[PDB]
Amino acid sequence: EVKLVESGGGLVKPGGSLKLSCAASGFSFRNYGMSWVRQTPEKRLEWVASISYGGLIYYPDSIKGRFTISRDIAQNILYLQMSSLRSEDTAMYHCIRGDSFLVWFTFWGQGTLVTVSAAKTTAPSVYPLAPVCGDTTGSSVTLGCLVKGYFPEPVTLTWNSGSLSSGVHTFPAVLQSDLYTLSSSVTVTSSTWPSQSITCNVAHPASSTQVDKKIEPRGP
Amino acid sequence: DVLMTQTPLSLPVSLGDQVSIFCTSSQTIVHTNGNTYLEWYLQKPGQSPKLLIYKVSNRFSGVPDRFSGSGSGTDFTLKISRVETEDLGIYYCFQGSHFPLAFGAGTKLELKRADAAPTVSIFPPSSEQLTSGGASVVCFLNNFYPKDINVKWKIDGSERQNGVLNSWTDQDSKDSTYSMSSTLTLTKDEYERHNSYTCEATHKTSTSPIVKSFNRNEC
Ligand SMILES: Cc1c2ccccc2c(CCC(=O)O)c2ccccc12
Repeated sequence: EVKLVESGGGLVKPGGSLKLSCAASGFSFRNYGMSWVRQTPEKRLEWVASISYGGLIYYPDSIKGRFTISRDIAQNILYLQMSSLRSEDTAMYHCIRGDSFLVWFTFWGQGTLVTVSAAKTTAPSVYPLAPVCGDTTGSSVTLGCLVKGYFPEPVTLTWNSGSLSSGVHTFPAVLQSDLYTLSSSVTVTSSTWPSQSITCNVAHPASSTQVDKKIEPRGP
Repeated sequence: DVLMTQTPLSLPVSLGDQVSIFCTSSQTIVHTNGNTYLEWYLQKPGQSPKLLIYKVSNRFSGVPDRFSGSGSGTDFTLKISRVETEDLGIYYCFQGSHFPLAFGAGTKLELKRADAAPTVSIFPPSSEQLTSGGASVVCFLNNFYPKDINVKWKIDGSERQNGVLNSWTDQDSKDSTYSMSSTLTLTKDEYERHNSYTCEATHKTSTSPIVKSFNRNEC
C-alpha cells in the first residue's frame, strides 16, 4: 500500500527555518516524480517544488532560493528545507507522488501544518455575550461567546459541557493582529434561557487554559 | 506564466443535477510533447485533494463514472452527470503543461435551498471586557440563504466601516443555510464616546437592511 507521511510541521518565527520530511511507502523515488503542494488558510493551492525520478528540480520563482526539495532515495524520504519564511508561507504542506509526463499529483499525503508567526503563546480572552433589551422580546433567544486574542490555534468551545449542541454556530478564527479571535452563538427557546443555565466552556490547550463563562442577562 | 481561472467560486446545486464546472487558462496549455496536462481535483471537507481527471479527459482509476473532463485551447470543463451528496466540496483545476505549474482558485459545490432571511443578533461589550479596557460589539447574522450578504455598522447614525472582523460558517450540513459573525472592536474610552451601535444586514431578502441596535447607556 502506497503511503506518504508528512512530518516536521510546526510554529516558526518569520525569516526562520524548518525542515519537512515525507516518508514514502509502496513505491521507489527513482520511478516517480515527487512534489510539495501547500494549501494556505484561504484554501488556495500552491505548488512549492518537485523533483523528477531522475533528480531534476523545479521551483516557482516565489519559492526558488528560499525552499529546497531534496530526497533520500535510499531511505525513501522526501524533504523540503524552508527558510526566509514569511506569514504567507503558512499553510498545510502535502507531498505528492505523480506519474512522470502523465499526472502531476496522483497521490496526496494528508499533510503537515506550518505556521509562520512572531506571536507568542497567549491564553484567550473569553467574554459572555448577553442580549440587548430588544432581541429578547420574542420566541427564541440567541446568546454568544467571544474568544479573543489567543495563540496559537486551536481552542475548544462548548455550551454546558457539550450538553448544548443543536442550534449552535462556532465561527472560524481570524487573525486580528497576530492573535486569533473566534466567536460562537447559541440559539434556544425563550423559556430555556435565562430560566435554564447556559455556559460557554472554552479551552486553549497550548496555554493550559480551561475557562467557563455563564451568560447572564444584562440590565442594571 | 499561465493563470487558471475558475467560475463560479460557488455553484449552488440540487442533488441529481448534471453540472459543468469551468476553468480557463490565460493562454494555451499544451506541453512541448503534445500533451495538455490539465487536471481536476476534489477536496472533500476535512480531507486532502484527490485526483479526478488527468490530461483534460482521462478519468482516474477508482473515480465514479459520473465525472468526466473535456476542453480545448483555453476552456476546460468538469462534468458530473448526476450529483450526489458525496460530490459536495471544492473543485480545483490545474495546468502542469508550463512552468510555473498553476492551480485554479477552486469552485465550491454547494446545496441549493429556499431563501432564508438571516436572524440578526447584536451584543454590546461584556462588563468584563470593559474592565480590561476594551469594547467588542459582536453581531450574528445567522441561518440565511443564499450566502451573499452585506453587514454594515453605524455608530450614532454614522457608518463605521473600519476595524471590523468578519467570519463565515460553512453551509450547515443540516438545514443548508449560512451564518456569519461580525465583530466590531473599539476601546473602553472610544466606546464610551458613543451611544448608538447598530448592525445592518443587506440580504437579497431585504435591500432595506435588517437593523438591530442598542444604546450604550440605555437599552
Ligand atoms: C509528476 C510529474 C509530471 C506529470 C505530468 C507531466 C510532466 C511531469 C514532469 C515533467 C514536466 C516537464 O518537463 O515540463 C515531472 C517532473 C519532475 C517531477 C514530477 C513530474
